[PDB]
Amino acid sequence: GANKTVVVTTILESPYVMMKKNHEMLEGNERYEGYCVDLAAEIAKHCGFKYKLTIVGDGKYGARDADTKIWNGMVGELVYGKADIAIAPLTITLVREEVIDFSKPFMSLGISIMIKKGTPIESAEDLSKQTEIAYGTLDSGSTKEFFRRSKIAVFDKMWTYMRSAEPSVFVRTTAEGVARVRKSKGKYAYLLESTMNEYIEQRKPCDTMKVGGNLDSKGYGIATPKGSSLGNAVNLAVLKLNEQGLLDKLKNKWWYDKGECGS
Amino acid sequence: GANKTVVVTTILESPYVMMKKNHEMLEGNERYEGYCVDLAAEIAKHCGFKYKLTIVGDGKYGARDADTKIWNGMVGELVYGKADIAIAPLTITLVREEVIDFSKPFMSLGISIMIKKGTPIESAEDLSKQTEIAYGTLDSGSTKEFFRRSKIAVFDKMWTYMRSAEPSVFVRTTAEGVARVRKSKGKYAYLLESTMNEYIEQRKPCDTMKVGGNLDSKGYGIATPKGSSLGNAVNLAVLKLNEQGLLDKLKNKWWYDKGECGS
Ligand SMILES: N[C@@H](CCC(=O)O)C(=O)O
Ligand SMILES: N[C@@H](CCC(=O)O)C(=O)O
Repeated sequence: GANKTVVVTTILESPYVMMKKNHEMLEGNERYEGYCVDLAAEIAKHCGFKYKLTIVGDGKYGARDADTKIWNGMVGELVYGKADIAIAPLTITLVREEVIDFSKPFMSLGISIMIKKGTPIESAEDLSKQTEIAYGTLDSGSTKEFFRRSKIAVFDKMWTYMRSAEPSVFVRTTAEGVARVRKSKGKYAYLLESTMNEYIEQRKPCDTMKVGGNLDSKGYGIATPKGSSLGNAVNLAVLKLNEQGLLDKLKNKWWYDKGECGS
Repeated sequence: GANKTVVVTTILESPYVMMKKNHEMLEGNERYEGYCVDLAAEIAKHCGFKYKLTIVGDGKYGARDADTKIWNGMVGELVYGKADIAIAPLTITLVREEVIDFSKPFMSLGISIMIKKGTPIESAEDLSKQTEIAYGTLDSGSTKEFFRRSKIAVFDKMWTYMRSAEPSVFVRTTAEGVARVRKSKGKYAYLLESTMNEYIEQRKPCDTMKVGGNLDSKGYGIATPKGSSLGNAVNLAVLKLNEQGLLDKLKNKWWYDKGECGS
């Protein structure tokens, strides 16, 4: 077939994809900036394709409903043919690998705890052993599924609390979770990936921090629908970019070089 | 085809695969113990195959000669049909992915510096800026190739020194590198993966340590020849084991639970 513009699905999640300050006066890919915007340009160059960035319609990463077996989020967009590739902080997981393909990781990470400074919590075990401080995760993502599935004693205890907590402890976006931490006087802690936690630590008003070790070790990958003609070349491109130090340069650029909480 | 015993290639590298104390009175897979021996048993169970562990004939991880284009080590055993799968601390890299397939990572790691305690070095930049302390890497592995290929200023400077150093700074096995660190009075430092560095820190006589941050971020994967009927199921198995916490349990078991340098 003739070369065709590749539809990239991605998600508005800082600092992966953000609206440029002057985005109103801009069009197409130029509306956006961030780690994954930089990454997409590199991947496309190396794989020889043109592309259009599109923000996922429902603003979700992607989960499958247990009853209907229907997928949402970026995973759904790939599964149902609405996008050709996902270039986003999308976690490589078993249930996703059953339906789509992933490159080798472009970033390594694990689940972690965000607190408002001063909150007397230093571990997941700490959270599990008390009830004064509420805690939750993002909806329709891999962190929620981690807790739902885990048989580890501490993590299952946390799930049991989170699933039946009222008012709901789950949030629709990472930014909503961060806002909740900031305004809840230390009575809400947020479970999120170390990458996002470390970024938010670097942002004003510098009132949050990561505590504890990571709960797991996993990775983000570039995802393609099964049968895509792009998967092999994308995988090799990710590995090249990692080996040439480009991925590390992009992390430093978006996380630390312009961190707002000092040197 | 009828089910057939799967030939697993692996490498004698502590604590991944080690000879059991009483190995002389034992046969087959029972001769060996370690992280990758435990991992192989889990992978085989989940994928429904029987298997034979075999130690790589030439004792190497695997590199390709630039002139002949011939592969050695475990990669060679897969490429030439001498083994069906590699279950070992084998780094996922571009040149390897061009010829064999890898599961998603079962362990995350990066290149790091091992010193004898007291050596006045705290970073790769430190090594690069002096000449009193020699330093090197393992032959025929991914760390050597990292330095050979890197255009990062510090790393290229290190390569330039290492490639022409006399007497040779390269070693045939990790154990040889560790021994060299221990007996060289602080005048040899060793570049090796953080996983192996962290293990050796935990072993008597407790005279080495890791210094500096990791130089990169990468992963070990289970490797299969292209065209193998095992690749998909192995990949899904690795992800399941990671998500169920089994991989982390195995790391703790072999690295820390019986560390010899205290709590
Ligand atoms: N990276 C996650 C979203 C963030 C989270 O779940 O913490 C995913 O791919 O679902
Ligand atoms: N894991 C490496 C061997 C160790 C090293 O090169 O430091 C490889 O797969 O080649």
